[PDB]
Amino acid sequence: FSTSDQYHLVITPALILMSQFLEQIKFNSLKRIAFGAVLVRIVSQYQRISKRYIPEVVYFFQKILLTFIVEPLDFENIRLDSYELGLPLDVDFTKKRSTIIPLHTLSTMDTEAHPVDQCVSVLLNVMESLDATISTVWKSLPAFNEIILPIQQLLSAYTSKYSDFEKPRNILNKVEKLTKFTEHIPLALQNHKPVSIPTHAPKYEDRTRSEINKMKAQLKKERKFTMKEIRKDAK
Amino acid sequence: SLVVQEFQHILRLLNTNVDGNIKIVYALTTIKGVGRRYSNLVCKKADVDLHKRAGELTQEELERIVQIMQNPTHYKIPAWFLNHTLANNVESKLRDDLERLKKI
Amino acid sequence: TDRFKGDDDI
Amino acid sequence: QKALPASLVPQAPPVLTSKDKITKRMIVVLAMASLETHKISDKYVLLNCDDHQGLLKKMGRDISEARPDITHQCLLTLLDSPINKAGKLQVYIQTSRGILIEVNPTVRIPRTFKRFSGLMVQLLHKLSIRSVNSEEKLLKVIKNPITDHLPTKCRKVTLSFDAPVIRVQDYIEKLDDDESICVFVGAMARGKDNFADEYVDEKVGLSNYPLSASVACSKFCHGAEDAWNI
Amino acid sequence: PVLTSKDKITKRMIVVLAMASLETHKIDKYVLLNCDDHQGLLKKMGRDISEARPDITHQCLLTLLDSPINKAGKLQVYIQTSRGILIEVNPTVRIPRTFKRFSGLMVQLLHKLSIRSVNSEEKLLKVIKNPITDHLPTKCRKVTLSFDAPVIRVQDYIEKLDDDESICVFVGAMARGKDNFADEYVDEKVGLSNYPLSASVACSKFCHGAEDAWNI
Amino acid sequence: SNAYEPQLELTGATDYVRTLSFIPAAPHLVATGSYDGLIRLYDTRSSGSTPI
Amino acid sequence: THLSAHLVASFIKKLARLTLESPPSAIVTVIPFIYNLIRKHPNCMIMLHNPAFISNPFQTPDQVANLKTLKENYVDPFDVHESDPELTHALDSSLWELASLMEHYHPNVATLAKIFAQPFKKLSYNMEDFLDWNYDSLLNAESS
Repeated sequence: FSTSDQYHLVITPALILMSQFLEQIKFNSLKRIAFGAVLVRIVSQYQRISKRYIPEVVYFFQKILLTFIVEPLDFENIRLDSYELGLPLDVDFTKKRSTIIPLHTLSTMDTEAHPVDQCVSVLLNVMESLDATISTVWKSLPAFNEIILPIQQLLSAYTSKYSDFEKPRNILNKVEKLTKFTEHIPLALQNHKPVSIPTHAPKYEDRTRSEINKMKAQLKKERKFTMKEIRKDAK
Repeated sequence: SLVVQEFQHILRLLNTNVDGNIKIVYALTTIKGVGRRYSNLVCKKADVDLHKRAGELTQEELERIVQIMQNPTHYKIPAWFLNHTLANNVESKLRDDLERLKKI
Repeated sequence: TDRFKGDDDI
Repeated sequence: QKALPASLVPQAPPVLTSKDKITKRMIVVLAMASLETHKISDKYVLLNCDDHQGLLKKMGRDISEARPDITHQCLLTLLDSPINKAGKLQVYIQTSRGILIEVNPTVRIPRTFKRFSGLMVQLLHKLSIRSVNSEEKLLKVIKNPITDHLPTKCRKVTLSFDAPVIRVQDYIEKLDDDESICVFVGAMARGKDNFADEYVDEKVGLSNYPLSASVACSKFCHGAEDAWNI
Repeated sequence: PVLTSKDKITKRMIVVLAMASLETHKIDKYVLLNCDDHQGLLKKMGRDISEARPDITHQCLLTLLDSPINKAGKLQVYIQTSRGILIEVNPTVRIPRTFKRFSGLMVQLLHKLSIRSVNSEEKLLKVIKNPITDHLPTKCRKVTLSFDAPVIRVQDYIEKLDDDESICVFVGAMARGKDNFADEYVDEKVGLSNYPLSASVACSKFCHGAEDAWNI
Repeated sequence: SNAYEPQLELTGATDYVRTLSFIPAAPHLVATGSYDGLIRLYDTRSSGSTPI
Repeated sequence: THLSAHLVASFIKKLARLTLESPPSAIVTVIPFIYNLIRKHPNCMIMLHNPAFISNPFQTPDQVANLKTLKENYVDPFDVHESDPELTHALDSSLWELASLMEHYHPNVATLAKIFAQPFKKLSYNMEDFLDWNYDSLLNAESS
């Protein structure tokens, strides 16, 4: 269907339902992690065609970075679901690794057979979607800076943690140059067109009561006249 | 530095919007038909201050007063508070008599 | 409600 | 550093009329206007130059004179000038006979000339008209003198061709703070500009060119908004 | 010196009227389509009553032609009527101020396809054909008055005009209607006051600003 | 005697000024209790834009 | 009835960043609360929009250049990890988060943001009445 519209009879209920899905579910399994990842990919589709923004999605990005590199004092304010699943200094970061590789049911069934390569693949796929969504949404959005600030903190922390990837610092440079280009003017929204002076229209050019008035005036005229004539007769 | 007090705008009553910026007796007399003395009697039966504006008279008092006003028989309020062709014919007769007197 | 629209008629 | 007024929502300033005699405002008058009602038998008609020539000759005046179109476009352009949408001016018609017609800034003129003429004749007879609300009278009629009907502290200037050119923006911006402005504008088609002399303090020019009355009104009005930041 | 479309070099003003209601009819002689001169006729061809405002056109023309910059000689007037006809007005016309004479002159123009004075040295009202840039000068900046378009200040716009850059304005002669008409032609849209205007008052104020800049 | 123009406006406060008082001896000295603390002391015969 | 504009603006800006990271039910709850805050304490419309940053058509290019200098030298003065409500520079910063919520996706959310957009007419929203919207509830409402 046509998703770019503001409201669609069935697309928007799907959006709120899948937002529910993004939000309330607990994150204990890499199955659910990849489930959120593909949920993100499909919202990214919906918004490369519709061009809006999702606070739940940016929250989910934050949460996913934190659950991947949970392995703590930096952000104790996140309430993750899994502390056990963490990636030590064992990543190969070889470019020939697995891509986003959508093998949807296949990935869902083989997820419990979880290699660090699969963890890296889902991580990279998610943050590629994150890069694309950033470059299509947030630099346009005004609050871009404070929107991405937790993302910048996570990315810098993960750089310090690993400093062996490339695409993290790639996104770092992208967002840094973007915020350098931006200006972030203070708000001036409340400004209104003065209301003018009200205007109006002028006026210009009951039959029962009308005929009553005319006949009564006639009668009064006649009574005066007959007075005067009888009086002259008498004199 | 937390204090906390005990409103609303003009509220309708008996298909009549009761003003939100007037005293109790004033609003009662402004209600369609009622007057100053009947307003005082109703206010006294309801036992509410008369110089408190529409900011006062909280929902319970408002409902009790509304019931009392809607049921004067159940409130025993004083009963002092409740509540052409001939011209044409005359003209024709005038025509006849005047014609006689001014012609003959 | 009225802006550069003349008047109505009868 | 400095807060804003408790409200800032848009709210229209109240209409200005002859009862208020304090706030600085703009007073435009159309003078010497050719406007009167005659009878033909069975009905009354306003004079117009183009259409009533046998009886215009019978009365003896000039076709070139008795033209109220000039009044119509002048009145329309003042009433729909931006300054009124800012709500700061009102107008006074000085009839050729001597009547004063004070035009409230809440009216909407009928734009076609026949409708306008109907309004003028009805006004000349009944002396007033009411609106859709009909709660306040729109077109009022008042006595000599205009000075008795003007804001207390004002100026007395008539826009005459012979008078030296002065830039309206300049002169208005030099005008003092509570100094309201009246301008006596000769609507009459062609002739002398020596009628309001006893009222006025000076004659003023805005160009080395002659002007149409409505255009002169537009120019002066324009300078007024430019001074008053609208 | 009198300006014309043949000279496309000097800096100047061009004023364009949009979809002006200039329609003719015959009853047994001709007549203008006046929304108030007749209503059953309007409903007879079924077209809307509230489109015929030859008055509106008339006072727009009166104000513009009587503006000082006119006989100061710095502009030309073009009108693209509702029926798709371009009307050229030179700076040398004493238009009759009367609307009835205006209507008669307009109908005889519509049926003569040209106006020449009794002097007859050169035409007066030129009935010519679309497009419009065929008669715009070379370096013309095209701007339409749009009510929702941001407000601008006429002087500052004139100084930001180039030295030889002529300037062309597009004003809608129609009371009701959206400003889509000359988007193909216009370079850009501007607003003039925060309260929406008359076409008459808009063109008047704009030309006064033009005179203010060009030291008239 | 003058109902219209503020005989003397007085600024330099911070936020929600809600107290002031005068000094008995000095008929020119006014203290204001702003609502951010930081009591201000003003002398009227000067410009007054800032507190003393 | 004894709340510093700074105190209220502190609550405001922290709610603003939270709305930046908020679910929808929290949003539809919070923005009426922001309305009532600003309606009672009228001052915080400063941080809603500083008016001095408006481009006045009638002021000199010198003033325009001063505006340019102000804009290039401007920096957000708010602080977050500081929890002191009466020292946090809250009243001094803009609601870019609320601008983004203006460009929310959901329709009712967009409308209730356009109420922040438009001029103030009414004063009360009954947050106790605009509360009871959960995911399932708004699902049933959409179905209706």
